[PDB]
Amino acid sequence: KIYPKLHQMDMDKVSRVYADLRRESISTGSFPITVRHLESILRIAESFAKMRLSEFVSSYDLDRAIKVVVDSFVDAQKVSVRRQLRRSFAIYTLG
Amino acid sequence: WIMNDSEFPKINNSGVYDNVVLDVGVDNLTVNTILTSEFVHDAFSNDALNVLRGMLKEWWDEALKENSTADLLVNSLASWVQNPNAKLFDGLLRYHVHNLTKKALLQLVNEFSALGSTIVYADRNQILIKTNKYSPENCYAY
Amino acid sequence: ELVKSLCHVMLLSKSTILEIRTLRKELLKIFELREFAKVAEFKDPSLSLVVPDFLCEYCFFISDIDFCKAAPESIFSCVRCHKAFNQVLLQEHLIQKLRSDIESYLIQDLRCSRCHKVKRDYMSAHCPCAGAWEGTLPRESIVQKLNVFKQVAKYYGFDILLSCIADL
Amino acid sequence: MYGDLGNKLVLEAKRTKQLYARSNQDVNLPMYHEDIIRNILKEVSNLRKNTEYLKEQQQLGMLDDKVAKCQYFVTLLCMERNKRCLLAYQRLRTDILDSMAWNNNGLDLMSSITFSQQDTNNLSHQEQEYLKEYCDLITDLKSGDLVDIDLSGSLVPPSDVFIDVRVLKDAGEIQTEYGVFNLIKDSQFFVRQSDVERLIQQGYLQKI
Amino acid sequence: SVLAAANPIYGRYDDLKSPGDNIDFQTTILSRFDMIFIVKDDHNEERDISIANHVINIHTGNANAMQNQQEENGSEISIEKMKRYITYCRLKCAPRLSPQAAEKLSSNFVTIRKQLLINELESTERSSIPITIRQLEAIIRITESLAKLELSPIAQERHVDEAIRLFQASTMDAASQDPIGGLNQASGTSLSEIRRFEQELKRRLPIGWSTSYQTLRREFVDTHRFSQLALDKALYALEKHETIQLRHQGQNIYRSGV
Amino acid sequence: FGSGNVLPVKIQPPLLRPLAYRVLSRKYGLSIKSDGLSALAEFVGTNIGANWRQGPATIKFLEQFAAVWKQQERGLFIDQSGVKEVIQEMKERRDYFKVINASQQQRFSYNPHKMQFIFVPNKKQNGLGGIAGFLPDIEDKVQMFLTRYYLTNDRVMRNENFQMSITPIKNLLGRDAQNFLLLGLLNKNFKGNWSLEDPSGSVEIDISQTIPTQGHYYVPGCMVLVEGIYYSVGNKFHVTSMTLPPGERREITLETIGNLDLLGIHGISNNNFIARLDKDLKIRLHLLEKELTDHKFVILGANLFLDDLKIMTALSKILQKLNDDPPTLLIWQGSFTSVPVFASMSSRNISSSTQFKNNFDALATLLSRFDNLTENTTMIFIPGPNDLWGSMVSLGASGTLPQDPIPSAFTKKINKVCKNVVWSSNPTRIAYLSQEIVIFRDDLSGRFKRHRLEFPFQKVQETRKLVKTILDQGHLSPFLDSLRPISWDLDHTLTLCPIPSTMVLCDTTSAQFDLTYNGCKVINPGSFIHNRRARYMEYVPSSKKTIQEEI
Ligand SMILES: [Zn+2]
Ligand SMILES: [Zn+2]
Repeated sequence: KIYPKLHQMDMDKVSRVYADLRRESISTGSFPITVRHLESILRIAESFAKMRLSEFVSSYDLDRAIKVVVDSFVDAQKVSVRRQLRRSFAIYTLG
Repeated sequence: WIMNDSEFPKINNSGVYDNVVLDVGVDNLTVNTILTSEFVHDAFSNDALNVLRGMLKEWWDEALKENSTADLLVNSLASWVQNPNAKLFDGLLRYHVHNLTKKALLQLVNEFSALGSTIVYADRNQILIKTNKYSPENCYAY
Repeated sequence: ELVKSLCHVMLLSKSTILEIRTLRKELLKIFELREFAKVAEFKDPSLSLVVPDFLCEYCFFISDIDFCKAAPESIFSCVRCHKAFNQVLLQEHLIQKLRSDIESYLIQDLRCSRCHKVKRDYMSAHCPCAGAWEGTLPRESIVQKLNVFKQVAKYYGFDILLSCIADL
Repeated sequence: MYGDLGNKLVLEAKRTKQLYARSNQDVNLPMYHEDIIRNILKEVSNLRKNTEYLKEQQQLGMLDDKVAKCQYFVTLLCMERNKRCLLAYQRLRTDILDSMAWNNNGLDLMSSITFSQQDTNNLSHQEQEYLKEYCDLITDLKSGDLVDIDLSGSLVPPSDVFIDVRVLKDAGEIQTEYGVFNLIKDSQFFVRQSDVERLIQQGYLQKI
Repeated sequence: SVLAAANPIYGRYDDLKSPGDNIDFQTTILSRFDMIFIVKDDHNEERDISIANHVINIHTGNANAMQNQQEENGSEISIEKMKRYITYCRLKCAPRLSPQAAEKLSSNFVTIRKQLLINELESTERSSIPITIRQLEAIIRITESLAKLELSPIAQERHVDEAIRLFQASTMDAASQDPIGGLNQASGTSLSEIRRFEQELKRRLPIGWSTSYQTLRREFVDTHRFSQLALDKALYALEKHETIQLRHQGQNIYRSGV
Repeated sequence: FGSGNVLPVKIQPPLLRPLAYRVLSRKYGLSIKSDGLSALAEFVGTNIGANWRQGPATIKFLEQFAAVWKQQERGLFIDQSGVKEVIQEMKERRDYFKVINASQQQRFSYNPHKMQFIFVPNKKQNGLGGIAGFLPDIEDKVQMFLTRYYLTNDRVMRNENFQMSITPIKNLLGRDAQNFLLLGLLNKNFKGNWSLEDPSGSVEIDISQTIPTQGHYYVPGCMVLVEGIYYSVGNKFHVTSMTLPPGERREITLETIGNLDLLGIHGISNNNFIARLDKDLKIRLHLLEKELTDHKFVILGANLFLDDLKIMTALSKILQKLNDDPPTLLIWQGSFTSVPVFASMSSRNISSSTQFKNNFDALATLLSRFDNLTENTTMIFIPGPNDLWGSMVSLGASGTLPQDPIPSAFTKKINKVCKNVVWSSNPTRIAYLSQEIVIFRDDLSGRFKRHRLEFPFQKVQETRKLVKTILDQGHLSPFLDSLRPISWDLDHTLTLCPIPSTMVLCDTTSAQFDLTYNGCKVINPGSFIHNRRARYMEYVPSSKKTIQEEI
């Protein structure tokens, strides 16, 4: 039944997150990040919206999707750079 | 290009520092640079450079022995270097002096970097240094 | 602007980033703005126009003077000794800076947009690479530089530089 | 052989004729063909040199007359063919120019305001001159014995006394015989056909 | 006509390894493609932000609300209109070359075929991307295709220049991968001569001041240290962003950093 | 148009518009606007007495009003200017001479595909330019030399002698023998080897066995005709002969370009249409020779120093005689200062800019004495190497060729003491009736002598060599951008495709001369003071000159 949409959302946060993830991959990382990973955040946001039976995606769902994607990338690093990467990416997931 | 390069590098490390910071003033940079020290097509002649070095050395030595005129000459040499209206003025000489001063400032910053401290600023007349200690009362000896 | 400039001062810590960024978001919640809005980012309000190596005749001091950031009582007076400068000399130095900047723009080198390289031909259409010739000094920079001189010549009374701007 | 290039020129003329034939509205002549024309000029000059050479070589008496007659005839025929091609091209371009000159209510065409149908640089300099004297001829025709009749007027018969018109381009107040028209854009007029023929012809009004 | 897409071995191009170890297509099949595009990611921040904004506008619904307008005004056409234009052009026109176009194409073929010889002699191995007569016929076809758009009955130098530029962007770029270093037999002595020349140049020339290629050739070759491959050594030093800069129409060699 | 009637009765236009409509709108012309109609009421009411039932008067008035609109281009709508054209009509019942600066000169590009000149709209008229509008765009740097090559190659290919023909360089990439005629820039490659370059490509050149054609100068940065054989074992064109492109007279050059008013004094041209005129040239050539030998304009010796006292005294003595018979034009040329004026950090003495101002204030005192010279003489000011703005950067050296006039700020009351004074750029164009004269001030002979190819193998001959090179190359700067930078969008100012009728070419490093060449005249004023002698020369538009000296 449900088909949520993405009318009002923060584009700048998502763009910054994508750019930071792209930068921190070639520099130190072996997890391929392309444009194909930008759309997964929006898909996860729509999924979290579906979980609530809501027809519009809110800020909480998008923030939760960003947190999930960031935690899925940080925990697949080496033990040497993981502590620095987690601190560097911690500003986005303030909540 | 060589007469249009008069910009000097600077260091502007910004932040809030909870340690003690020293504000030193470096005078006599140019004269120290001069006194200390085929393929290249943009350099001043080495022989005239050595002549100037000897002149400055003798002037400084006589200025040490209570000579007013020698002190005036030593003070006015830096003004003479950059003035085109002064005769015997060469743009290559000015470029040479600026380029060696630029290297000297970086070497001085590196020398300060030998001991525990961090550069904050550098402007050819003011240098700010971050110390390891936390209280100003404990940095008299250091 | 007051809240942004007050938060920017706190932000320069590098050790309390999260604590300050939480407070910034909470303060920005009073307004109807989001934490990553472009309108909520801090930029330096002032430009810069630095004339290097000005001589104090009575002080023998080498000082670099910036005509935008520096407050008055410093533009027209030496630092070590509070001796006033001569204004027409300042105007002539500003004119020298302007003409030198125009000359430097007029004698620049060309580059390929993709092959960052120097053009080595007097008559060519583009790189051997399929590309285009662009400038090392873009026009927008020199336009902004000519813009700032006009304001500097009007805040302080510099008639000679104002005339030099209008004879172009 | 010699004339094979000139045929190409004639072919170009044909294409222009099609643009003249399939023309719902007035069109512009394509670019001039001065390079091809200069090539025919060069080859006819070479033919003239060959005819001269044949003249001397015959008049020293080394060759039979019957032999020389054949190449003389060939050169003459080639020059005649080249002249024919050039003249046909020139006459077609001249006819189109005359048609446009008539279809702008006389006037000086390019010097004064034009209907933007033609660019200046398409026409040759001699064509530009020809157009000027042709326009002057139209002008001093229109001042002849037939002053009352407008020889550059409309050529569709009048069959509607009162018409509805719409303004295309904005303008100011214009006086007409016994009245005034105010040309406010996007406004409609119901007025006699005779008053607005000039304004419709110049693109300031629409419909009829 | 054939439109094909594929990935290299190992997934990414892996610019560290040789081109022959990256493309598994043989020379027989690669000669039947008029244009070959090798696609890579550069990971620039500005491009990443632009692409992110463009993609987010597609998802949030802001795409259509723009596109129709341009399709309305003068800048885009619908799929059906473009289909009808394509069929009309293909069934109406078939352009032909001009005498000057052939002259301009022959010289370009000679140039692009000469370059391959120097590349193969330097790399002492055969090129994976081949250049043949089919590559000349491809440029002829592209020129005529460009002429076909305007319904022009003749192809001229205007179209020839654009066809040449497209060929340079597509196939010559792929052929000229320009390996920085492969540690192979080619330039084997250079494996040490590069460091030797770099040290000799950085001890001669301090961090300021400049020299010339004329002098750096004559004087450093009077000692018989020439290798004929020092043209790209200066560019490799430039790639360090500190060792070398080229200015003044390439005449001036400036030391810029460590 | 007449007066003396009873009085100007006032009547409403409603009773006047039918006649004007029938005469103008119906037959010839149109658009009698309401405001224009009201304007046309006053003059017809000036002689209103006993009219609107009269005979020819009103019809002739409307005929005369139509005469202006056939004569002038004007437009369609009739506005409040309607009285302004009747002022011209009552006007109907020297001049036409101008001085064109580098900046105000019209710009024209050239299309090689069309063999024709295309107009370029000026950025000043339409562009805002409130902050930066003089600055060029990068695309001009890419076409600067392409434009020169196209103009010279067109002329070379239209010459009579050529019909071996010139071959593009890249057409030599497979040949191992034969001969070729190559035309292109002579320069040095980034490797330091002599080379030739054309828009198609480039090739290295061997001079080891070259036999040049003596009679001109071979300096890098100029077009050269060359002949030889190409060797494919390397990439070398072994030269056997070298020359320069032939020159073309302006009478044969004009016919190719039609009758374009490049230095258009007949009228102006825009993006829509261009202007041509032939019939007026005959009558104005008649007027040039219609006993107008009284016209007399004088070029002073170049490089006159105001700060020197002896120069000022000599100038006063010269103006003493000039007062007797005032010259038509008086051209003051050369550097007005003996030392470059720069920022002058030392303020103990008086500033050099203030000194520049003061040295232009003594001119007012020396000039105010001679009232007639002020009253009926026009003065033209040419800058020099050591003037204000250039010397602030070049410090006395020679830099950009388009040099802006002297600033009006530091010279203000010389415009008051003298009646007609015009400041002009370093290259300028005096348009006098059917004559075009070019004013140029630089040291050409020294730079030619210093930079020669020097092939591995009475002083007035150098003057002929310089004239022939400058005239055959059709450009005033046969040098690369390295030797002299050039403003990208102003390069058309320095290109002589139509040879000027009269040339002013002053060089302090070259002796004075008077030479004639293909349709022109070249004169060389120079060295205002020499051997305790102050010299200045006179020239007359009837092609006679005089040299006048005053110790
Ligand atoms: Zn002081
Ligand atoms: Zn490229």
